[PDB]
Amino acid sequence: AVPKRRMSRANTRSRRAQWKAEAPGLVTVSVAGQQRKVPRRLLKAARLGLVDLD
Amino acid sequence: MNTLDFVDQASLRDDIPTFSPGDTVNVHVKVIEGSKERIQVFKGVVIRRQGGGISETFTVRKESYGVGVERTFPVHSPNIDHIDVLTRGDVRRAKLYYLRELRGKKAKIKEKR
Amino acid sequence: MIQQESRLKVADNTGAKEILCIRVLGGSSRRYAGIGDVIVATVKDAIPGGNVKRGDVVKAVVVRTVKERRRADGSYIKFDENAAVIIKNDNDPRGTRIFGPVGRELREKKFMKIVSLAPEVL
Amino acid sequence: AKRGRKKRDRKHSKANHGKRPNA
Amino acid sequence: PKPTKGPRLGGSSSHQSALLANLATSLFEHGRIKTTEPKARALRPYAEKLITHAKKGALHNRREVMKKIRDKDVVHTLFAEIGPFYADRNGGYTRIIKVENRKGDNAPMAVIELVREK
Amino acid sequence: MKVNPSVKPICDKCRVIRRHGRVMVICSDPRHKQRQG
Amino acid sequence: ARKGILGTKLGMTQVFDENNKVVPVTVVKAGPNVVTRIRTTERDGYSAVQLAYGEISPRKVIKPVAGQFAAAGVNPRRHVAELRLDDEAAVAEYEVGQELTAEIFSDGAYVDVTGTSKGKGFAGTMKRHGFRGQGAAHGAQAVHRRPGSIGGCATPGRVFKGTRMSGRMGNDRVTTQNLKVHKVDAENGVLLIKGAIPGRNGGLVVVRSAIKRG
RNA sequence: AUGGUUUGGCACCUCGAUGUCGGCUCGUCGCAUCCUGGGGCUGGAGCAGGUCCCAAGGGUUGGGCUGUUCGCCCAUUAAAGCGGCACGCGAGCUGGGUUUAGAACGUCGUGAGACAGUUCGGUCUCUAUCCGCCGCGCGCGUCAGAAGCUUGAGGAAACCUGUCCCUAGUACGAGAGGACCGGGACGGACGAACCUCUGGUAUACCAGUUGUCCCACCAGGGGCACGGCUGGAUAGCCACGUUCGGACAGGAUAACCGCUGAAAGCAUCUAAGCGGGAAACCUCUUCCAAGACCAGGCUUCUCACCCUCUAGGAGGGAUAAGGCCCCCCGCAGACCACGGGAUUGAUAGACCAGACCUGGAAGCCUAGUAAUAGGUGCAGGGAACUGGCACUAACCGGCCGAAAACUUAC
RNA sequence: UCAACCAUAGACUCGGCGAAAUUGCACUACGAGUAAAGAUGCUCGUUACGCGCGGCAGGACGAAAAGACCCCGGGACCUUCA
Repeated sequence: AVPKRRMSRANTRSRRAQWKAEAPGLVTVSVAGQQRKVPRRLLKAARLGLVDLD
Repeated sequence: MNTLDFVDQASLRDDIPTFSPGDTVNVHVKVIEGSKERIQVFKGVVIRRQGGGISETFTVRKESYGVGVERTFPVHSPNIDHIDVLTRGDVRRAKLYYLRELRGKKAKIKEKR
Repeated sequence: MIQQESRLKVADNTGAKEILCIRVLGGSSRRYAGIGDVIVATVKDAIPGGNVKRGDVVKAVVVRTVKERRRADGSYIKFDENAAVIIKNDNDPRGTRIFGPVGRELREKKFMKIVSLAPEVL
Repeated sequence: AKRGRKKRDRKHSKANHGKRPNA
Repeated sequence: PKPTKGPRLGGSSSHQSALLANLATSLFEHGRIKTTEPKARALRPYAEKLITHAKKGALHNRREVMKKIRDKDVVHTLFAEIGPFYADRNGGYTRIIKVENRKGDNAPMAVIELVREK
Repeated sequence: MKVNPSVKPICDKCRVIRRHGRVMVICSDPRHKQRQG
Repeated sequence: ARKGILGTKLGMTQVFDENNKVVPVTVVKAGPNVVTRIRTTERDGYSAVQLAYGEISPRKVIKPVAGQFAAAGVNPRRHVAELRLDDEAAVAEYEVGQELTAEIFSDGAYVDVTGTSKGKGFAGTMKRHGFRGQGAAHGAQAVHRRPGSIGGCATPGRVFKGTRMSGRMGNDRVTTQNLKVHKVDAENGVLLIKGAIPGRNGGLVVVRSAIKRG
């Protein structure tokens, strides 16, 4: 099917706001002395050295 | 092990002889016909011994007056007076459903010697 | 488990060899006829010289089912053919002999004449 | 029918004075 | 093992079996491998059971392994210097380590490795 | 009972009444019983 | 009265009665329940008994719940639930700290078991509402399980509320009524209840006396 | 006179498109009730009816013919209701018919061609924006933040029924025949839950096996051929299966039966009053439910700090109780949510044992020319079920998250 | 009858690229009405916290194609003792 009418700006934006991104929660890690921020998911691998910290 | 074994062990019947599919048996089943308890002998080939514990069923087959018959009893049923094994069978399967399509000498289980 | 257009063998000597169910009696929109269940059928095949002829509408009682039927004792009973006996309105057979075994459920459904005539009642 | 009946009897009002469009 | 509940890894049960075989081969060959998180999660029981066969060192177990592995060098490695290494270990031969996701598909990635702590 | 808009006496014993907003006709002869409806 | 108890479903099995007739039962771990609060009309507006069931570590308890169980005067449990009663004469039997077991019931009693049905997920109208689907042949273009029509036409112009559509089935409170307890087993602390019980194994249930059949 | 379902009349919206009959699916409504229920009259003895009234709670079969609706028929049934909703429903399906192009018969027509005549054949498009509906979340609110248990306004669901027996071959009736009321059992259909049984399924289970290729070869195995095919198959899902349900009871009532009783010296079910009375209604049963804006109730927990504006009303930060995310998971699940667990741990996996499934591994030995068979050996293999075991992974952690007072009474 | 289960491709979720027909508007409810005689938009009421996700397709007389049927007007082609 097709849209009968042009959706108003209000409604369009009302749901377009829901298309967002949940930012990842970070935690501190002390690899190579420096305190970097990584995800808790990657904490272990960062302690090991399997996380490219650019 | 199971989680209801403590419930089932009560109703678990001893005196169940060790038998297996292919083994020919006589099941002495209690039969009630109007306030009259008697015993009928279902003589037949075990084709199946499904299940475990109290829930264990065995299926016995015979050919009565030109018609295949199968009775699926519970192993520990108290409607069974006892089970008299007669012959053990040499079978390469656990479930002899192929006997359902075999009448006669074709449906003759190899005795165990 | 017998329903409309299910063909059954005849376990009696009326002259019918096989019948075809029409109705399972017992209520409205009854589907399945087990053992002891009465049906209305028609004779599709019959022996040459017989009392009931091809195309005769009859009542019948089902005495063997392939589909295993439970029993109160937890046991089951399963045959290798679906077969029935032709009866009158008195639940007595129109024939005088019964071929092959029958289920014990007939005894409770009050087909005692068939139970007596049958060689083995299981 | 009910619809036409009601719409016609609407004219029997103090305002319409026994006349209405399409009665 | 506990089979894949959902759709299989490679769009087919066959390609799943092949994936698990090749990945176990690689894992025993190299010690650790980086793949997707689900492939590692599925491989871990597979590989641990092959290692169990390797600990139970006998011809039957070797053949029950070779019906999955097909790399004879890896089979020998399993039965020479992995199984014995884990004889003292009652399971837990592998660990999965979640790592950074890919770029082209944002696929979650994990390094599945053999433990070497004893 | 008869239920009709025209209820009326049928004999000299049939008496007419208004019971519960309904015109009833009563009699010894219950055949002559009627109600407006 | 309507005496009741909380328990856990363990699974189904068989037993055999005195007549050698088979009974499919469900084993319910009707366990040590403990009374934690009395609901009264002078306090709460209704008569009921709050029961608690399920061993739990005292560290996995939320501290409000700990305080509730403490002011009651018992140690915490996992699941808590109320049994509505009919009158203060019925609630006067339950004291706080009182312990309920399977022995409150008796063999041959009729019960109602309240549980939480198994989840069937987002279900179609066939599985959920017993809709006949449509044909699998004879021309059917991609409607083999689809509900078909959904309302009338312009005259309604809408879909009536309460129409039977696809969606989540299960995980709903289900009371199965008039189940005959085949047996009590106080040694194990369980009830053998003739027949099906709502929910998975390990699921919490409430076995109450049948509100119809005593 | 009703109704507006039939054939019609009008030609008022729609011809810059309102898709047509019938069926399928899904229903929903009315009652002018087919059954079930209640009742009055009867030329109602009884069984069974006829007619009328009340009653729409539920139920209202499957087939043959036909495109068919309708109808006839077959068997049944308690009954096989009548109608509306664009003759309900084609962005839900069909497309047999009607109603394109082909062709043919008959008839008409000089003919091209035509026929509410027949016949065979003949593209059913669309990613759902809005409302609506089914389900699920996010946010905020419910005057602090949180948590547990809840009330139930208000809604949803369900509501069917037969056969047999006793009452009693009694009442009734010349007999034939044959009860009401009231008890008991067994059932059909429908629905829910469940999976112990039975039965189906089983794409990482077991075995056998064909062809072919490979692992050097034998052996043993593997890849591919619909999981190659077969035979079986635990869990889970499920029905053909199991169990359960519809109630009992009360209130108020319809038709109706009445009591006491006038007006109207009588009579009158009514005008004051009082009762009885149905599957309808309200209660009862099950379920949802305080976004029930009167935003509820019973409890329990935290119930405590700083900073800046010029300290007015706020703003920012850090916190508690607690919760979220990440993590291990689930018979919970589209995502999310829910539930569980998270080293003070058995949540998952592995491992160990068991159960269960398969059904007797490999290797070796023995017999046999061999095919193969036997022993070792309920073997071996193995998933879901159970139990034990921290071996692995649940992390050295991050984000949210708590009080203007005032008035009056006591 | 009478449907159940398995896999796969989609659908669903995450990442990346990224259209479409359509579109007078818009913080687009329901009933009974009224009305160009079938109403989200009017009246009287009833109901409804705001925003999304997956789904269904009853309506928006939904989209598409200036209805092919009918008629009017005009063409074209065909027929014939016009």
